[PDB]
Amino acid sequence: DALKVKKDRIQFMAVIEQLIQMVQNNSLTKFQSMTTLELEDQDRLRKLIFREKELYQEIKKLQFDRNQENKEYDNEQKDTNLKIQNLKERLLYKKARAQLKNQYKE
Amino acid sequence: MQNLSKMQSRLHPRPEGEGGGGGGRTKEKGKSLQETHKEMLKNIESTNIGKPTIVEAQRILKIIDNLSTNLTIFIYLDSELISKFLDVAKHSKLSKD
Amino acid sequence: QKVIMLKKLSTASEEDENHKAQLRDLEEKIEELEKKKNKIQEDLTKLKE
Repeated sequence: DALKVKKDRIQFMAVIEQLIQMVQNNSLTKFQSMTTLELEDQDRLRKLIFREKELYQEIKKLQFDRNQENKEYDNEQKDTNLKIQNLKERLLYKKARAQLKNQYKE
Repeated sequence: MQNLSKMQSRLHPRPEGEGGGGGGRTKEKGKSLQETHKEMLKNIESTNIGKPTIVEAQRILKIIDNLSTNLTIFIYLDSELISKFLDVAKHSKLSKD
Repeated sequence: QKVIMLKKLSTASEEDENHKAQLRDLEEKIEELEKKKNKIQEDLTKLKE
């Protein structure tokens, strides 16, 4: 803990001295960019276990959604095939009555 | 020979000169470094919110903030502004009040 | 730099090692959870189609 605290302090010592030279040369842009990079390195600490729980929970809900949706896919597929068959059979019977009644008309 | 064929003609007319359209290429507003650093500075600060830091860590942060405040005080005390105190009375551009 | 060093100093050498390894694993867990998403949504999308 103390070792890296001192390491960070020395890192900022170098940062400040580099900014010193960059000010002497009016080159504050290099200090700005180096501060950008140091910020980026020290961007992301914690946010990780919590994100992991969130992702796992959404994964669980997503898996259950997949399971149910597959259930309804099979159900709808079977039902609508059955309805197509039944419509074909109803067409069959209506043709039968039509043709027989017309034959007896003949 | 009573066919009513209406086939396509051979109209010569050229595609006359193309006008000088209004190529108003909008200049995208580049984000400032302060704007660029807003989100990611806040990201760095969020993890630190509630973070216990060592005594030397707090000393380092205090030195950083002291440097920042002194730099801002310099910004407001640039040589151009300070030199106007060479002659306060004669510096009419400096408010007497 | 103030913010960088605040996070650094709160991030003692153990916490920087967390960045490297422990938060490495946390980020890897997040990425793998996202991959599990991708799988489950792809199943769902095949099923919707």
